[PDB]
Amino acid sequence: ATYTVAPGDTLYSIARRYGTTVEELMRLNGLESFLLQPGQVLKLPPPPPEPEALDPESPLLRAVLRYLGVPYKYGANSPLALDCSAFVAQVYAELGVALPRTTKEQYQAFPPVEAPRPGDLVFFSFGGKEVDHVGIYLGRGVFAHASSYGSRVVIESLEAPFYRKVYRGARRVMA
Amino acid sequence: ATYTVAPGDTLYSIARRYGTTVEELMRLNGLESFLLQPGQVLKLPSRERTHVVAPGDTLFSLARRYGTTVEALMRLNGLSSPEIKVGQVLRLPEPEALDPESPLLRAVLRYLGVPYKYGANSPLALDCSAFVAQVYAELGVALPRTTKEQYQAFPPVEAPRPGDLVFFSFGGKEVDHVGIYLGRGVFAHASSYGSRVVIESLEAPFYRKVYRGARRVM
Repeated sequence: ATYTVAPGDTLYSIARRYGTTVEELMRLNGLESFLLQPGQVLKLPPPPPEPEALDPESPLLRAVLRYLGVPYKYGANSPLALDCSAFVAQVYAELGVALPRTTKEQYQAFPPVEAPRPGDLVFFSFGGKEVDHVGIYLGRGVFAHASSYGSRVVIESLEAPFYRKVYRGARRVMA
Repeated sequence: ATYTVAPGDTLYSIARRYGTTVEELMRLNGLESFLLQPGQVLKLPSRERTHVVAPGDTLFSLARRYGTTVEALMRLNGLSSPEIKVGQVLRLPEPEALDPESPLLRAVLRYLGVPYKYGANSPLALDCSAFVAQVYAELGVALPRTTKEQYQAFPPVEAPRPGDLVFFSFGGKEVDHVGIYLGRGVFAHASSYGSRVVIESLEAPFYRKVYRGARRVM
Protein backbone atom coordinates (compact mmCIF):
# COMPACT_ATOMS: atom_id res chain seq x y z
CA ALA A 1 0.00 0.00 0.00
CA THR A 2 2.56 2.55 1.16
CA TYR A 3 6.34 2.92 0.93
CA THR A 4 8.63 5.34 2.76
CA VAL A 5 11.77 6.37 0.89
CA ALA A 6 15.03 5.26 2.55
CA PRO A 7 18.42 6.91 1.83
CA GLY A 8 19.74 5.82 -1.56
CA ASP A 9 16.36 4.68 -2.83
CA THR A 10 15.45 5.59 -6.38
CA LEU A 11 12.22 5.42 -8.36
CA TYR A 12 13.94 2.61 -10.27
CA SER A 13 14.87 0.56 -7.21
CA ILE A 14 11.43 0.99 -5.63
CA ALA A 15 9.52 0.19 -8.83
CA ARG A 16 11.67 -2.89 -9.40
CA ARG A 17 11.31 -4.09 -5.80
CA TYR A 18 7.52 -4.05 -5.98
CA GLY A 19 7.22 -5.36 -9.53
CA THR A 20 6.00 -2.17 -11.19
CA THR A 21 7.52 0.57 -13.35
CA VAL A 22 8.93 4.05 -12.73
CA GLU A 23 6.09 5.42 -14.85
CA GLU A 24 3.26 3.77 -12.90
CA LEU A 25 4.98 4.81 -9.67
CA MET A 26 5.16 8.42 -10.88
CA ARG A 27 1.61 8.41 -12.22
CA LEU A 28 0.02 6.93 -9.09
CA ASN A 29 1.89 9.45 -6.92
CA GLY A 30 1.34 12.43 -9.21
CA LEU A 31 5.08 13.00 -9.38
CA GLU A 32 6.40 15.35 -12.07
CA SER A 33 10.06 14.89 -11.19
CA PHE A 34 12.45 12.08 -10.24
CA LEU A 35 13.45 13.92 -7.05
CA LEU A 36 13.16 11.80 -3.89
CA GLN A 37 13.90 12.86 -0.29
CA PRO A 38 14.06 10.44 2.68
CA GLY A 39 10.77 10.09 4.56
CA GLN A 40 8.77 10.74 1.39
CA VAL A 41 5.69 8.53 1.28
CA LEU A 42 4.86 6.90 -2.03
CA LYS A 43 1.65 5.04 -2.80
CA LEU A 44 2.16 1.66 -4.45
CA PRO A 45 0.13 -0.26 -7.04
CA PRO A 46 8.67 -10.79 -2.62
CA PRO A 47 12.02 -9.04 -3.27
CA PRO A 48 13.77 -10.17 -6.49
CA PRO A 49 17.47 -11.19 -6.22
CA GLU A 50 20.12 -8.48 -6.60
CA PRO A 51 22.71 -8.82 -9.40
CA GLU A 52 26.34 -8.82 -8.25
CA ALA A 53 27.87 -5.47 -9.10
CA LEU A 54 31.16 -3.65 -8.61
CA ASP A 55 31.41 -0.60 -6.35
CA PRO A 56 32.34 2.85 -7.75
CA GLU A 57 35.19 2.69 -5.20
CA SER A 58 36.22 -0.88 -6.04
CA PRO A 59 39.88 -1.37 -7.04
CA LEU A 60 38.82 -3.13 -10.24
CA LEU A 61 36.42 -0.41 -11.38
CA ARG A 62 38.72 2.45 -10.34
CA ALA A 63 41.47 0.92 -12.47
CA VAL A 64 39.10 0.64 -15.43
CA LEU A 65 37.87 4.20 -14.85
CA ARG A 66 41.41 5.60 -15.06
CA TYR A 67 41.59 4.40 -18.67
CA LEU A 68 37.92 5.04 -19.46
CA GLY A 69 37.84 7.02 -22.69
CA VAL A 70 41.60 6.75 -23.02
CA PRO A 71 43.02 4.89 -26.03
CA TYR A 72 45.18 1.97 -24.93
CA LYS A 73 47.76 1.21 -27.61
CA TYR A 74 50.29 -1.47 -26.63
CA GLY A 75 53.00 -0.61 -29.16
CA ALA A 76 53.85 1.86 -31.91
CA ASN A 77 51.48 0.46 -34.54
CA SER A 78 49.99 -2.47 -32.64
CA PRO A 79 46.72 -4.12 -33.76
CA LEU A 80 43.54 -4.09 -31.63
CA ALA A 81 43.90 -7.82 -30.91
CA LEU A 82 47.07 -6.89 -29.03
CA ASP A 83 45.77 -3.67 -27.46
CA CYS A 84 42.70 -5.31 -25.94
CA SER A 85 44.64 -7.99 -24.06
CA ALA A 86 47.34 -5.51 -23.07
CA PHE A 87 44.70 -3.26 -21.54
CA VAL A 88 43.28 -6.19 -19.58
CA ALA A 89 46.73 -7.10 -18.29
CA GLN A 90 47.44 -3.48 -17.34
CA VAL A 91 44.30 -3.15 -15.23
CA TYR A 92 44.96 -6.41 -13.38
CA ALA A 93 48.56 -5.34 -12.87
CA GLU A 94 47.24 -2.51 -10.70
CA LEU A 95 45.67 -5.19 -8.49
CA GLY A 96 48.71 -7.46 -8.15
CA VAL A 97 47.47 -10.05 -10.63
CA ALA A 98 49.96 -11.00 -13.34
CA LEU A 99 48.37 -11.85 -16.69
CA PRO A 100 49.73 -13.22 -20.00
CA ARG A 101 50.15 -10.70 -22.83
CA THR A 102 48.18 -12.20 -25.69
CA THR A 103 44.42 -12.85 -25.86
CA LYS A 104 45.11 -16.46 -26.88
CA GLU A 105 47.28 -17.24 -23.84
CA GLN A 106 44.76 -15.54 -21.56
CA TYR A 107 42.05 -17.74 -23.05
CA GLN A 108 43.97 -21.00 -22.64
CA ALA A 109 45.74 -20.36 -19.33
CA PHE A 110 42.64 -19.91 -17.16
CA PRO A 111 39.75 -22.20 -16.07
CA PRO A 112 36.37 -21.73 -17.83
CA VAL A 113 33.45 -20.23 -15.91
CA GLU A 114 30.03 -20.81 -17.50
CA ALA A 115 28.26 -17.78 -16.05
CA PRO A 116 30.78 -14.98 -15.44
CA ARG A 117 30.81 -12.79 -12.34
CA PRO A 118 32.39 -9.34 -11.72
CA GLY A 119 36.12 -9.77 -12.37
CA ASP A 120 36.06 -12.56 -14.94
CA LEU A 121 37.48 -12.15 -18.45
CA VAL A 122 35.10 -12.39 -21.41
CA PHE A 123 36.41 -13.38 -24.84
CA PHE A 124 35.15 -12.76 -28.38
CA SER A 125 35.92 -13.53 -32.02
CA PHE A 126 35.69 -10.23 -33.91
CA GLY A 127 37.20 -11.53 -37.13
CA GLY A 128 35.26 -14.76 -36.71
CA LYS A 129 38.36 -16.89 -37.24
CA GLU A 130 39.80 -17.20 -33.74
CA VAL A 131 39.36 -15.77 -30.26
CA ASP A 132 40.94 -12.36 -30.86
CA HIS A 133 39.36 -9.94 -28.40
CA VAL A 134 39.05 -9.77 -24.62
CA GLY A 135 37.38 -7.63 -21.96
CA ILE A 136 36.75 -7.47 -18.22
CA TYR A 137 33.25 -8.40 -17.10
CA LEU A 138 31.90 -5.86 -14.61
CA GLY A 139 28.60 -7.49 -13.69
CA ARG A 140 25.07 -6.61 -14.81
CA GLY A 141 25.88 -7.83 -18.31
CA VAL A 142 28.48 -5.16 -19.09
CA PHE A 143 32.22 -5.39 -19.75
CA ALA A 144 35.20 -3.06 -20.20
CA HIS A 145 37.50 -3.36 -23.20
CA ALA A 146 39.66 -1.47 -25.67
CA SER A 147 37.30 -0.84 -28.58
CA SER A 148 37.59 -0.90 -32.39
CA TYR A 149 37.31 2.88 -32.28
CA GLY A 150 40.93 3.86 -31.65
CA SER A 151 41.44 1.35 -28.83
CA ARG A 152 39.56 3.74 -26.55
CA VAL A 153 38.40 2.06 -23.34
CA VAL A 154 34.61 1.71 -23.16
CA ILE A 155 31.97 -0.18 -21.19
CA GLU A 156 29.36 -2.02 -23.27
CA SER A 157 26.59 -4.61 -22.95
CA LEU A 158 27.27 -8.33 -23.40
CA GLU A 159 23.64 -8.77 -24.33
CA ALA A 160 23.87 -6.62 -27.44
CA PRO A 161 23.23 -8.78 -30.58
CA PHE A 162 26.77 -8.27 -31.99
CA TYR A 163 28.44 -9.37 -28.74
CA ARG A 164 26.05 -12.28 -28.14
CA LYS A 165 27.13 -13.47 -31.61
CA VAL A 166 30.88 -12.89 -31.35
CA TYR A 167 30.91 -14.24 -27.77
CA ARG A 168 33.40 -17.03 -27.02
CA GLY A 169 33.18 -17.62 -23.26
CA ALA A 170 34.55 -16.47 -19.91
CA ARG A 171 37.62 -17.26 -17.77
CA ARG A 172 38.45 -16.76 -14.07
CA VAL A 173 41.59 -14.94 -12.91
CA MET A 174 40.93 -14.06 -9.25
CA ALA A 175 39.08 -14.84 -6.01
CA ALA B 1 68.58 6.15 -19.28
CA THR B 2 67.10 4.95 -15.99
CA TYR B 3 63.86 5.23 -14.01
CA THR B 4 63.00 3.87 -10.56
CA VAL B 5 59.39 2.78 -9.99
CA ALA B 6 57.23 4.74 -7.53
CA PRO B 7 54.14 3.31 -5.79
CA GLY B 8 51.12 3.51 -8.09
CA ASP B 9 53.20 3.79 -11.25
CA THR B 10 52.28 1.70 -14.28
CA LEU B 11 53.83 0.69 -17.60
CA TYR B 12 51.35 3.00 -19.32
CA SER B 13 51.99 5.92 -16.96
CA ILE B 14 55.75 5.45 -17.27
CA ALA B 15 55.72 4.97 -21.05
CA ARG B 16 53.59 8.11 -21.39
CA ARG B 17 55.92 10.25 -19.29
CA TYR B 18 59.11 9.27 -21.13
CA GLY B 19 57.46 9.43 -24.55
CA THR B 20 57.51 5.76 -25.52
CA THR B 21 55.31 2.67 -25.84
CA VAL B 22 54.42 -0.06 -23.34
CA GLU B 23 55.63 -2.66 -25.86
CA GLU B 24 59.16 -1.36 -26.35
CA LEU B 25 59.37 -0.58 -22.64
CA MET B 26 58.74 -4.26 -21.87
CA ARG B 27 60.95 -5.66 -24.64
CA LEU B 28 63.95 -3.50 -23.72
CA ASN B 29 63.72 -4.61 -20.10
CA GLY B 30 62.75 -8.24 -20.67
CA LEU B 31 59.50 -7.97 -18.73
CA GLU B 32 57.34 -11.10 -18.59
CA SER B 33 54.38 -9.25 -17.08
CA PHE B 34 52.86 -5.82 -16.39
CA LEU B 35 53.49 -6.29 -12.66
CA LEU B 36 55.72 -3.56 -11.23
CA GLN B 37 57.21 -3.46 -7.72
CA PRO B 38 58.10 -0.02 -6.25
CA GLY B 39 61.70 -1.18 -5.78
CA GLN B 40 62.16 -1.76 -9.49
CA VAL B 41 64.57 0.01 -11.84
CA LEU B 42 63.48 0.16 -15.49
CA LYS B 43 65.85 0.96 -18.35
CA LEU B 44 64.47 3.80 -20.47
CA PRO B 45 65.05 4.00 -24.24
CA SER B 46 67.83 6.39 -25.30
CA ARG B 47 67.40 8.55 -28.41
CA GLU B 48 70.11 8.78 -31.07
CA ARG B 49 71.32 12.33 -31.68
CA THR B 50 73.82 13.40 -34.33
CA HIS B 51 75.18 16.77 -35.39
CA VAL B 52 76.76 17.80 -38.68
CA VAL B 53 79.51 20.28 -37.87
CA ALA B 54 78.57 23.71 -39.21
CA PRO B 55 81.01 26.62 -39.78
CA GLY B 56 82.07 28.24 -36.51
CA ASP B 57 81.36 25.11 -34.48
CA THR B 58 83.96 23.75 -32.09
CA LEU B 59 84.00 20.86 -29.65
CA PHE B 60 84.06 23.27 -26.71
CA SER B 61 81.08 25.18 -28.09
CA LEU B 62 79.09 22.07 -29.00
CA ALA B 63 79.80 20.69 -25.53
CA ARG B 64 77.94 23.47 -23.74
CA ARG B 65 75.18 23.57 -26.35
CA TYR B 66 74.00 20.00 -25.76
CA GLY B 67 75.07 19.53 -22.14
CA THR B 68 78.38 17.69 -21.96
CA THR B 69 82.14 18.13 -21.77
CA VAL B 70 84.69 18.29 -24.58
CA GLU B 71 86.27 15.13 -23.20
CA ALA B 72 82.97 13.23 -23.12
CA LEU B 73 82.03 14.33 -26.63
CA MET B 74 85.47 13.15 -27.73
CA ARG B 75 85.32 9.54 -26.51
CA LEU B 76 81.85 8.99 -27.95
CA ASN B 77 83.16 9.96 -31.39
CA GLY B 78 86.54 8.27 -30.94
CA LEU B 79 88.71 11.37 -31.32
CA SER B 80 92.18 12.09 -29.93
CA SER B 81 92.17 15.85 -30.45
CA PRO B 82 89.42 18.52 -30.36
CA GLU B 83 89.35 18.83 -34.16
CA ILE B 84 86.08 18.82 -36.09
CA LYS B 85 85.73 19.74 -39.76
CA VAL B 86 82.77 21.38 -41.48
CA GLY B 87 80.49 18.60 -42.70
CA GLN B 88 81.52 16.01 -40.11
CA VAL B 89 78.90 13.91 -38.31
CA LEU B 90 79.28 13.81 -34.53
CA ARG B 91 77.33 11.45 -32.28
CA LEU B 92 75.90 13.15 -29.18
CA PRO B 93 75.17 11.57 -25.77
CA GLU B 94 71.73 10.98 -24.22
CA PRO B 95 45.54 15.38 -21.15
CA GLU B 96 42.66 13.59 -19.42
CA ALA B 97 39.53 14.33 -17.39
CA LEU B 98 37.31 11.78 -15.57
CA ASP B 99 37.14 11.91 -11.77
CA PRO B 100 35.66 8.84 -9.98
CA GLU B 101 34.95 11.09 -6.98
CA SER B 102 32.24 13.16 -8.69
CA PRO B 103 28.50 13.77 -7.98
CA LEU B 104 27.57 13.39 -11.66
CA LEU B 105 29.77 10.34 -12.19
CA ARG B 106 28.92 8.74 -8.85
CA ALA B 107 25.28 8.81 -9.93
CA VAL B 108 25.93 7.51 -13.44
CA LEU B 109 28.10 4.60 -12.27
CA ARG B 110 25.26 3.63 -9.93
CA TYR B 111 23.31 2.48 -13.00
CA LEU B 112 25.96 0.65 -15.07
CA GLY B 113 24.40 -2.34 -16.84
CA VAL B 114 20.94 -1.58 -15.53
CA PRO B 115 18.17 -1.91 -18.12
CA TYR B 116 16.51 1.44 -17.47
CA LYS B 117 13.02 0.71 -18.79
CA TYR B 118 10.82 3.66 -17.81
CA GLY B 119 7.58 1.80 -18.52
CA ALA B 120 6.01 -1.60 -19.15
CA ASN B 121 6.08 -0.89 -22.89
CA SER B 122 8.15 2.27 -23.31
CA PRO B 123 10.25 3.27 -26.37
CA LEU B 124 14.02 3.75 -26.23
CA ALA B 125 13.38 7.42 -27.06
CA LEU B 126 11.67 7.63 -23.68
CA ASP B 127 13.94 5.25 -21.74
CA CYS B 128 17.13 7.19 -22.47
CA SER B 129 15.69 10.52 -21.34
CA ALA B 130 14.07 9.08 -18.22
CA PHE B 131 17.50 7.73 -17.33
CA VAL B 132 19.07 11.16 -17.87
CA ALA B 133 16.38 12.69 -15.66
CA GLN B 134 17.03 9.95 -13.10
CA VAL B 135 20.75 10.68 -12.78
CA TYR B 136 20.19 14.44 -12.50
CA ALA B 137 17.50 13.87 -9.87
CA GLU B 138 20.29 12.82 -7.53
CA LEU B 139 22.04 16.10 -8.31
CA GLY B 140 19.01 18.22 -7.44
CA VAL B 141 18.06 19.19 -10.99
CA ALA B 142 14.52 18.50 -12.23
CA LEU B 143 14.55 17.58 -15.92
CA PRO B 144 11.61 16.73 -18.23
CA ARG B 145 10.82 13.10 -19.04
CA THR B 146 11.04 12.91 -22.82
CA THR B 147 13.94 13.33 -25.24
CA LYS B 148 11.98 15.87 -27.26
CA GLU B 149 11.50 18.06 -24.20
CA GLN B 150 15.11 17.81 -23.02
CA TYR B 151 16.20 18.79 -26.53
CA GLN B 152 14.25 22.01 -27.06
CA ALA B 153 14.04 23.39 -23.50
CA PHE B 154 17.70 24.02 -22.68
CA PRO B 155 20.47 26.24 -24.12
CA PRO B 156 22.29 24.65 -27.07
CA VAL B 157 26.07 24.53 -26.76
CA GLU B 158 28.78 24.37 -29.43
CA ALA B 159 30.98 21.72 -27.84
CA PRO B 160 29.95 19.60 -24.85
CA ARG B 161 31.63 19.71 -21.46
CA PRO B 162 31.05 16.99 -18.81
CA GLY B 163 27.43 17.03 -17.65
CA ASP B 164 25.97 18.41 -20.87
CA LEU B 165 23.32 16.33 -22.62
CA VAL B 166 24.39 14.91 -25.98
CA PHE B 167 21.66 14.26 -28.54
CA PHE B 168 21.32 11.94 -31.51
CA SER B 169 18.85 10.88 -34.18
CA PHE B 170 18.93 7.08 -34.34
CA GLY B 171 15.75 7.18 -36.40
CA GLY B 172 16.43 9.98 -38.87
CA LYS B 173 12.90 11.35 -38.61
CA GLU B 174 13.59 13.37 -35.47
CA VAL B 175 15.89 13.68 -32.47
CA ASP B 176 15.05 10.57 -30.46
CA HIS B 177 18.00 9.77 -28.19
CA VAL B 178 19.98 11.46 -25.42
CA GLY B 179 23.00 10.72 -23.24
CA ILE B 180 25.20 12.27 -20.57
CA TYR B 181 28.62 13.40 -21.77
CA LEU B 182 31.24 12.41 -19.21
CA GLY B 183 34.45 13.61 -20.82
CA ARG B 184 37.22 12.06 -22.93
CA GLY B 185 34.66 11.73 -25.72
CA VAL B 186 32.55 9.12 -23.94
CA PHE B 187 28.91 9.34 -22.88
CA ALA B 188 26.55 7.44 -20.59
CA HIS B 189 23.14 6.38 -21.89
CA ALA B 190 20.50 3.67 -22.05
CA SER B 191 21.59 1.54 -25.01
CA SER B 192 19.33 0.43 -27.88
CA TYR B 193 19.98 -3.27 -27.20
CA GLY B 194 18.08 -3.69 -23.90
CA SER B 195 17.90 -0.19 -22.41
CA ARG B 196 21.05 -1.20 -20.50
CA VAL B 197 23.12 1.75 -19.30
CA VAL B 198 26.53 1.73 -20.96
CA ILE B 199 29.37 4.17 -21.59
CA GLU B 200 30.30 4.46 -25.26
CA SER B 201 32.55 6.56 -27.47
CA LEU B 202 31.12 9.73 -29.00
CA GLU B 203 33.82 9.37 -31.63
CA ALA B 204 32.55 6.12 -33.12
CA PRO B 205 31.49 6.55 -36.80
CA PHE B 206 27.79 5.90 -36.13
CA TYR B 207 27.44 8.35 -33.24
CA ARG B 208 29.50 10.97 -35.04
CA LYS B 209 27.04 10.50 -37.90
CA VAL B 210 23.72 10.69 -36.02
CA TYR B 211 24.96 13.40 -33.65
CA ARG B 212 22.43 16.21 -33.20
CA GLY B 213 24.25 18.53 -30.81
CA ALA B 214 24.67 19.19 -27.10
CA ARG B 215 22.57 21.03 -24.51
CA ARG B 216 23.31 22.51 -21.08
CA VAL B 217 21.00 21.85 -18.13
CA MET B 218 23.59 22.85 -15.53
